[PDB]
Amino acid sequence: GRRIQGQRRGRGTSTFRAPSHRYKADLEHRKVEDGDVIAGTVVDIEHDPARSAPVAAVEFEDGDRRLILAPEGVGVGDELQVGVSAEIAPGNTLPLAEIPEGVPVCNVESSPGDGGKFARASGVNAQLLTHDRNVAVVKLPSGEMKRLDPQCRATIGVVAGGGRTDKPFVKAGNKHHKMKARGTKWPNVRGVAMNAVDHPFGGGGRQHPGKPKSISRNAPPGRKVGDIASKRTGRGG
Amino acid sequence: MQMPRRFNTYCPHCNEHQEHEVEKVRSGRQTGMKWIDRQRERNSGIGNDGKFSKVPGGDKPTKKTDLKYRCGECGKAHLREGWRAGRLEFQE
Amino acid sequence: TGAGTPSQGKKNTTTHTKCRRCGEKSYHTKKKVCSSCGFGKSAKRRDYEWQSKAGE
Amino acid sequence: ARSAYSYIRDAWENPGDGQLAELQWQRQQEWRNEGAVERIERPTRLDKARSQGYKAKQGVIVARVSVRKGSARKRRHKAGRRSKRQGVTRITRRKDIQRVAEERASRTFPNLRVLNSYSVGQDGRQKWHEVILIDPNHPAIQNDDDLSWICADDQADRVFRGLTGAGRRNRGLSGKGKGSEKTRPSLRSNGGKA
RNA sequence: AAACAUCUCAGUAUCGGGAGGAACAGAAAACGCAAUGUGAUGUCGUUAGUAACCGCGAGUGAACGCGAUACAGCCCAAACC
RNA sequence: ACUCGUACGGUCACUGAAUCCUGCCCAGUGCAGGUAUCUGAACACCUCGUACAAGAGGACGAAGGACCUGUCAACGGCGGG
RNA sequence: GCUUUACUGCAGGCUGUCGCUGAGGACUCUCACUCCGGGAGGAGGACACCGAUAGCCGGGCA
Ligand SMILES: [Cl-]
Ligand SMILES: [Cl-]
Ligand SMILES: [Cl-]
Ligand SMILES: [Cl-]
Ligand SMILES: [K+]
Ligand SMILES: [Mg+2]
Ligand SMILES: [Mg+2]
Ligand SMILES: [Mg+2]
Ligand SMILES: [Mg+2]
Ligand SMILES: [Mg+2]
Ligand SMILES: [Mg+2]
Ligand SMILES: [Mg+2]
Ligand SMILES: [Mg+2]
Ligand SMILES: [Mg+2]
Ligand SMILES: [Mg+2]
Ligand SMILES: [Mg+2]
Ligand SMILES: [Mg+2]
Ligand SMILES: [Mg+2]
Ligand SMILES: [Mg+2]
Ligand SMILES: [Mg+2]
Ligand SMILES: [Mg+2]
Ligand SMILES: [Mg+2]
Ligand code: NA
Ligand code: NA
Ligand code: NA
Ligand code: NA
Ligand code: NA
Ligand code: NA
Ligand code: NA
Ligand code: NA
Ligand SMILES: [Sr+2]
Ligand SMILES: [Sr+2]
Ligand SMILES: [Sr+2]
Ligand SMILES: [Sr+2]
Ligand SMILES: [Sr+2]
Ligand SMILES: [Sr+2]
Ligand SMILES: [Sr+2]
Ligand SMILES: [Sr+2]
Ligand SMILES: [Sr+2]
Ligand SMILES: [Sr+2]
Ligand SMILES: [Sr+2]
Ligand SMILES: [Sr+2]
Ligand SMILES: [Sr+2]
Ligand SMILES: [Sr+2]
Ligand SMILES: [Sr+2]
Ligand SMILES: [Sr+2]
Repeated sequence: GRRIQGQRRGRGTSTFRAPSHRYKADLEHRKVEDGDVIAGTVVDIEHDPARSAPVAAVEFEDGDRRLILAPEGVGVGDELQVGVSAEIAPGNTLPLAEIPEGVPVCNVESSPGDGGKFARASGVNAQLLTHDRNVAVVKLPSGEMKRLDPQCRATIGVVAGGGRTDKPFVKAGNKHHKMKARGTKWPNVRGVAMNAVDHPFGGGGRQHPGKPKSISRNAPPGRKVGDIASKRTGRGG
Repeated sequence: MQMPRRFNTYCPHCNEHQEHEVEKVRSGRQTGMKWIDRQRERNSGIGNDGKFSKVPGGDKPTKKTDLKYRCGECGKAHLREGWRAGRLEFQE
Repeated sequence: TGAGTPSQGKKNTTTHTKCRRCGEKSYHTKKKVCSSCGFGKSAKRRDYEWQSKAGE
Repeated sequence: ARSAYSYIRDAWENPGDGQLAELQWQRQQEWRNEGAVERIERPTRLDKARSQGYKAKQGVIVARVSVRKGSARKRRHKAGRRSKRQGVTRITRRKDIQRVAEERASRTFPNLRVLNSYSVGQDGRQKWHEVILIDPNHPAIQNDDDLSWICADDQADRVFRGLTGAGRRNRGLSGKGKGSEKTRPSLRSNGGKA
């Protein structure tokens, strides 16, 4: 047949690319030698095209102006700190080791110094649970217990923009506008609605997959469609 | 059908009638060193392998008698044509 | 709109132009590659054995 | 008595044992951080180089080249093929890696000509070979009674036509009798069945 | 191959790289008319549709030798300096 | 490529606004989990065979399968007496 | 052209084995190799990646 859409994506053609030239900036934590004597002042609050959430422009002591992954409750004028000694308040960044247990955190690093990998989406947050000299246990937004290096840096508080998902798009035109700001091909044509040549579920008098949807993990690209290696399906049980 | 285990008949070796013992031919084990074996390895590779990609044919409803006839005095055996027989059980 | 006559009216783009290297009107001014001699694509001259009968 | 050279030689018969083993473990670390073709002032295997024609003289260059280990890097047929011509994985190329190496080296030094080459080891993902190249335009060489032959016009780009030692071996030209019916005088002249 | 998959068409078409006036080969770790014999290498005639291969099907297919053409043999590495 | 993205994410699919609802079936097929025992290739190992080798057999045994479980808003099914 | 539990194969994924590959049926270590870090250094580690092969699945493709 013909390659399915999932395969067209990989080529990374314009239709499937993110409007990168239009994106503002990479929100990775600042790099500090040591000391924590790094403080800056929130100079402005801005909209981040890539995440549909606000971001804060900060001016640091040494003269470095950079956008930051802002938590809820940060405003112009406020002073932020980043370092091992940094104060324990919303908007500040410091290694988990220095963070008191039971404190909601965001933009958590996977590997100390990477700049932040976890909990960066609208109104989300990780929960620092256990401390140690060898392992900092964090509970991620998905509910998973992650064992991390206490040396991994993070930002106190939850990410700004919470609740974004609570309101419906109501109309296609709204989805449209959001989708245009992402690396995504939209709208979506169902497999069952295409010709046999275009998808494993195409063909047939009436629409219906002529096969079970739960596909094996070992399925090759082009065949791995439907419910991938589902451990189960439905709502029952 | 029934079949005597031993009986008097012609032994093409002694060139005279003598008692013989009848036995079903047991299949001899292969060595894997015959020419055909070397051709299979030589000619089998990527893709289809011609004749070496075919598989065991079918079966006939009844098979023919497959027997050995052993002379009771010279110890040598001879073969005879077989005849279709659903079953062949020896008497004694 | 028909793909024939009506769609021919929209054709006013310039693509193939006289090539600096070979003189043919085959220099694609947008790709900056000559479809005839290969200028802009290769230092060597564009050639192929299929441009003639096999035994000739 | 034994030459000093013989010792270098004897060490390389078992590059996995003795001091050489430790030298390779060290070197390869550096090599892995070098380019595809690195020119070097002195052959790693002096005996072999000299034996192949090397000389400490002007116009004689030596370069180490690394190449990816394994079989062919082939693309599956996009058009219809009979099972026979559908293979993709276990298919290997017809030139050995040493030959690929000699050619890359010669491309890096367009004006030089491949004299010979030899192996200097490998790890699990690549192989290294050192190549001796000669400057056919340098008078120090145009006058050498042992190398001026490589200055002739017909020796130009010799490596690209299989005129190398590795070239000739890989073309099945070793044997002078049985088995070379389709290799001599050339693969092409024999319809390409060798 | 009266289908077709091994095989065939064929190492052909076509593609990448490269030299010359011609290229390539070439002075035996050869041959093995087994010899008290031949003596670098091309090529031409023959050996021969022979040996060999092959759903042992269709088809594919040499070599040594011999008669010719032309002939030509040498240089390193190491030992010792 | 997705991605200056990180589960309030984005990938793969089904249904197709709101409203009131969405029953029964895990035997077969699919996916997934488990698995005492069974079955399960090659390398290495052992025995026989060969002054070697081909080869035969053995021991061990991964995923997989047998077997068990979960799962239908998974493919689908919901009859005759 | 299309389909599939048609025939035969081919990609691809899973899995064992050999090489990469080191020291003291379960274990420690560091030195290759990998990843994080501007750097120091940190994490991992003879695994993983990669080459080879073997078994399984395999209309995704011929
Ligand atoms: Cl969305
Ligand atoms: Cl019988
Ligand atoms: Cl060259
Ligand atoms: Cl002779
Ligand atoms: K064919
Ligand atoms: Mg960022
Ligand atoms: Mg768009
Ligand atoms: Mg749709
Ligand atoms: Mg339709
Ligand atoms: Mg399809
Ligand atoms: Mg439907
Ligand atoms: Mg001399
Ligand atoms: Mg010729
Ligand atoms: Mg035919
Ligand atoms: Mg062939
Ligand atoms: Mg036939
Ligand atoms: Mg042929
Ligand atoms: Mg011969
Ligand atoms: Mg519908
Ligand atoms: Mg509809
Ligand atoms: Mg990196
Ligand atoms: Mg097909
Ligand atoms: Na063969
Ligand atoms: Na060159
Ligand atoms: Na025909
Ligand atoms: Na036909
Ligand atoms: Na055949
Ligand atoms: Na004679
Ligand atoms: Na069921
Ligand atoms: Na058609
Ligand atoms: Sr980043
Ligand atoms: Sr970065
Ligand atoms: Sr369908
Ligand atoms: Sr239910
Ligand atoms: Sr073969
Ligand atoms: Sr095969
Ligand atoms: Sr039958
Ligand atoms: Sr229209
Ligand atoms: Sr019109
Ligand atoms: Sr126009
Ligand atoms: Sr170009
Ligand atoms: Sr050309
Ligand atoms: Sr040239
Ligand atoms: Sr002569
Ligand atoms: Sr509805
Ligand atoms: Sr089931």
